[PDB]
Amino acid sequence: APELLGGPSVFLFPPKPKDTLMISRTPEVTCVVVDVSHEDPEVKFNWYVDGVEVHNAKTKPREEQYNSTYRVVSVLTVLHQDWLNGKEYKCKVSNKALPAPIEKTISKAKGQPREPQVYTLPPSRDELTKNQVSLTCLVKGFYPSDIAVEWESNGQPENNYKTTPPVLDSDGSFFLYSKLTVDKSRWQQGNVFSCSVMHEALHNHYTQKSLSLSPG
Amino acid sequence: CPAPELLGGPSVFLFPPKPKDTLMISRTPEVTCVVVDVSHEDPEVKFNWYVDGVEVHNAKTKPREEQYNSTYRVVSVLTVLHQDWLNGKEYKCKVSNKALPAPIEKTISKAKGQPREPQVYTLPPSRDELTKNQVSLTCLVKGFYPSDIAVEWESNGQPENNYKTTPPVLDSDGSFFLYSKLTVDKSRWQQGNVFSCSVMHEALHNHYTQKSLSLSPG
Amino acid sequence: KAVIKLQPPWVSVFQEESVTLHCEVPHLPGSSSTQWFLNGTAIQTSTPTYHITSASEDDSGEYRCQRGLSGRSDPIQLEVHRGWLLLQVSSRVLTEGEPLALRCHAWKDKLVYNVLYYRNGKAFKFFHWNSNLTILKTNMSHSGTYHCSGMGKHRYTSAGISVTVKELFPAPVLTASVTSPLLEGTPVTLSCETKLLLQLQLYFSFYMGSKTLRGRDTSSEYQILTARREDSGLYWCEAATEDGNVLKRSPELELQVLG
Ligand SMILES: *[C@@H]1O[C@H](CO[C@H]2O[C@@H](C)[C@@H](O)[C@@H](O)[C@@H]2O)[C@@H](O[C@@H]2O[C@H](CO)[C@@H](O[C@@H]3O[C@H](CO[C@H]4O[C@H](CO)[C@@H](O)[C@H](O)[C@@H]4O[C@@H]4O[C@H](CO)[C@@H](O)[C@H](O)[C@H]4NC(C)=O)[C@@H](O)[C@H](O[C@H]4O[C@H](CO)[C@@H](O)[C@H](O)[C@@H]4O[C@@H]4O[C@H](CO)[C@@H](O)[C@H](O)[C@H]4NC(C)=O)[C@@H]3O)[C@H](O)[C@H]2NC(C)=O)[C@H](O)[C@H]1NC(C)=O
Ligand SMILES: *[C@@H]1O[C@H](CO[C@H]2O[C@@H](C)[C@@H](O)[C@@H](O)[C@@H]2O)[C@@H](O[C@@H]2O[C@H](CO)[C@@H](O[C@@H]3O[C@H](CO[C@H]4O[C@H](CO)[C@@H](O)[C@H](O)[C@@H]4O[C@@H]4O[C@H](CO)[C@@H](O)[C@H](O)[C@H]4NC(C)=O)[C@@H](O)[C@H](O[C@H]4O[C@H](CO)[C@@H](O)[C@H](O)[C@@H]4O[C@@H]4O[C@H](CO)[C@@H](O)[C@H](O)[C@H]4NC(C)=O)[C@@H]3O)[C@H](O)[C@H]2NC(C)=O)[C@H](O)[C@H]1NC(C)=O
Repeated sequence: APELLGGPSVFLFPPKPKDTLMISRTPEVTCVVVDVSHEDPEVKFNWYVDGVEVHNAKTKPREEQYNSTYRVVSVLTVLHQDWLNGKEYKCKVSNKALPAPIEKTISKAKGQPREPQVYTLPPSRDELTKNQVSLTCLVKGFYPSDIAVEWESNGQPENNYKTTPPVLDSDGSFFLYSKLTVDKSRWQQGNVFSCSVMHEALHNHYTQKSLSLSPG
Repeated sequence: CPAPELLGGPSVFLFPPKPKDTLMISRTPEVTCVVVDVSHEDPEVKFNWYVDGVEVHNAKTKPREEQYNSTYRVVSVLTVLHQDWLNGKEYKCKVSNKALPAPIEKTISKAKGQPREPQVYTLPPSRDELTKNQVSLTCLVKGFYPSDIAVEWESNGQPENNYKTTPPVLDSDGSFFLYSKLTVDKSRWQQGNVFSCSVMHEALHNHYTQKSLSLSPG
Repeated sequence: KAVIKLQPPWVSVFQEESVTLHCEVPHLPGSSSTQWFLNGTAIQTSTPTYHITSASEDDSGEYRCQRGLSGRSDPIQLEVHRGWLLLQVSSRVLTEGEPLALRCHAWKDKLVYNVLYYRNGKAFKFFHWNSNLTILKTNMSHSGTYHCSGMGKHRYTSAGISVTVKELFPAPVLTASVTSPLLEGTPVTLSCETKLLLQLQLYFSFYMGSKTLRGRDTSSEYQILTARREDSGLYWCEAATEDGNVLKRSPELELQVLG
């Protein structure tokens, strides 16, 4: 895979959504540099933010890979609202083994943010014959595709749900399903479960929906 | 990881058949051995097609296509027997050319692992959605393996023109599940139209199943 | 009448490579004088050889020289680049027939495979192992922007260079006053239209079928005392450079003689 003789490559990563989403969190952009030789380990960072060089970048320690390249990381702390307003962030990489500097730009997908509509759906009747049942949370009408979904019960998170990747809807929007799986026994005594969602376009960036079924 | 590394030569990619090709007997599944980086100087390509080691012939060949970059591209299509593939018979492509020091033995075969029959559950719209002009119809597919699959939605003997299906997703039990979402006007539903989710997979009887949906007091 | 020549023939070079420029006139014992002009500006250097120990961005530009002669040398444009790959050329502007050397030069002479050469956007040659490209004889069809791509860790690209191929004279035309088939016994004069001199002497040749009409020390014509039916066929003349460097064979012109 390490081909004939070229050099290190650059990847520029967005923050984790929850960091963008939770104030008890710190969202980060990550400029990652790989394929560093032991011979030429000097890395220069420039950080034009919207064109504005910053210095408040945080450079992480080099870590040796088996192939003797080092993953070099630069972490720029971001103010939550800066990203959401769609400011452009530029990472520039300078190195003696590089004829020319490397430029990467990223920013939120463009287009009008749209609130997902959320409907919670109980297990199919047909599954009720089985030892396990499937719980579904549908999220649609949302934009951009960046999002976080969790399942909780009686004030506690469930330990067993899965969520699909974003899918392009026909209207240009995305939808997904998240599947939480729980034992039948737990289901029929009528405990209440909630699917919790955090998004730019939600009040408080948040909504959750509950689901309960039992002889009314 | 059929990636035995060597040096700088023409490259070969060997592609499996389309699932629907694998699924409808009224269709023709193909294995595809793709060859790139053929020189004008050495455009001669030899195909050997060992099946489980048994050299076969009757491989065909679509016409070579000159690429924009001035290499040639050559495709070889080996027609495959339905039952041959699902049993996991091995298809081996051998490529000969004078510019290659040694022959190439790209290998393929059906994905390994316990085939698992999907459970299919159909789900009506949430009541909360009943307030909208359009409603969502959900087909849940889980428990299947391999992830190779084809899914369709139908109504009145016709495919619906507006459903979406997710890529396979890896479940926690080593199996995959997915969802297909069909969207329909509220009127048609409340008018009690019947909708069908159609699924095609190795591990179903007749490689096919469908589930129906209409009110059911009890 | 000075002229600039480059040791590394290459008109485009990377930073830190060595390149020496010589202004040379074919006199055995020629004085050691030189007048170098840059961007219309004389440099203080008088030695006939311009050695660059370590080139620079500022080393870039058009080079001209004058040594011990009336008039001044032709302007040569030199470009120093940065990057990974460089398509190297022996010349930027030339008339067809002059040979053209091309080189896809990699940084630090790093090894590159699956090398591609482009002409006017179309890839015309692939090389598994890096190799020089020499066109023994050039024409106006070789005109245009060249690029090169090759596989290292990833498909890298070179910068494009404009190459100018000047045509001397377009292909001549042999014209006959009459249409074929013709009658037996006629004396025919065939004229090879050119009517234009590039700004010397011409050797002409006449042929018959897969065979050949006499080749000895030919001039431009022949007279047919008696054009015969056996003479029906395609007639042609030949234009070539003094050197033989640039030569054009001619297209068949049919003449049918009936008799
Ligand atoms: C020396 O070894 C390195 C390999 O690492 C070691 O791993 C194991 C196997 C170990 O045993 C050793 O054998 C190995 O040495 C080699 O480094 C690799 O180099 C490649 C490319 O050169 C890198 O590929 C990139 O990786 C991203 C994936 O990024 C996420 O997943 C990884 C998990 O860490 C990691 O890369 C990132 O961290 C990131 O994960 C997140 O990051 C933070 C940081 O810690 C984590 O904390 C988070 O938890 C984590 N979250 C998630 C989620 O991951 C990959 O996506 C990129 O590939 C895309 O870009 C390619 C560029 O060419 C492109 O070819 C592809 O198209 C590809 O697909 C992209 O996906 C998006 C999605 O839509 C598309 O839109 C894009 O278009 C598309 N991008 C492009 C350009 O098209 C990216 O290439 C790889 O990450 C890196 N391995 C790492 C790091 O572990 C090293 O190269 C090797 N030396 C040599 C000479 O090879
Ligand atoms: C000269 O021109 C040729 C045409 O290239 C054209 O590409 C773009 C630029 C286009 O705009 C045109 O301008 C260009 O002319 C070049 O041929 C291309 O060259 C590369 C490799 O040289 C080929 O890459 C391979 O392609 C396969 C298939 O991926 C799909 O992507 C496209 C979508 O169709 C399509 O181009 C591909 O054909 C292919 O789709 C298939 O197309 C065939 C057509 O017959 C159909 O029958 C199929 O139905 C269709 N299938 C679809 C769609 O799904 C790609 O998958 C391969 O990826 C491998 O190669 C990488 C090596 O660089 C490697 O990093 C990848 O990881 C992967 O290799 C393996 O991947 C597995 C995954 O885990 C790993 O396990 C392995 O470790 C890893 N390595 C291995 C196995 O060795 C592959 O890149 C490209 O497909 C081909 N063009 C076409 C068309 O196929 C030519 O390259 C160029 N010159 C030179 C010198 O290359």
